Formats: sequence, structure tokens, C-alpha cells
Amino acid sequence: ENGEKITSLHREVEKVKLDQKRLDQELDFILSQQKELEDLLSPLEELVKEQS
Amino acid sequence: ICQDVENLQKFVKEQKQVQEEISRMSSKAMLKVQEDIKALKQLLSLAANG
Repeated sequence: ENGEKITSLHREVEKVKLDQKRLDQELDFILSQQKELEDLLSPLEELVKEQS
Repeated sequence: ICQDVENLQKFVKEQKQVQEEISRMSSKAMLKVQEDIKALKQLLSLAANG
């Protein structure tokens, strides 16, 4: 009777870890959008001190 | 015949020993389990809600 619960415990646990992984690598990547979109707001600091 | 009762009561009693033996052996370990899985299930709900 307990063993069964154990089962849908295992279940739903590794689908939680499918979860987190994912959200994990997600946060890297939203994170990388933040390193790129930054270097290059400037190198947009050319294009704008040139105009100047 | 009274060799005899020396043995039969003896094999019977030998058996009561095992009966005692099982009696000695009894559960709390078991009772413990439902409590824990009931508990682990709950933490899983946490993590999930998190």
C-alpha cells in the first residue's frame, strides 16, 4: 500500500528533475542573452562616439 | 510410552519456542514507513510548487 506511493513518488520526482534541469540550463541561456546584448550595446558606444 | 511423552511434549514445546521467537520479533519499523512516505510526498509537493 505504501510501496505504490513510493512509485508515484519516484515518478513525479525525476519529472521534477527533468524540471529543474531544464530551468537550469534556461537561466544560463537568458543569462547569456544578457552578456551579448550588453558587450554590444556597445560596442554601439562607435557608432554613437562617432556620430558625436 | 513414557519415553514417549518425554519426546512429544519436547517437539511440541520446541515448537512453542519458535512461537515465542516470532513473538519476540514484532513492528514499529513498519509503522514508521507510512509516516515517512506520507512526509516525502509532501516535500515533493513543495519542490513542485517551488
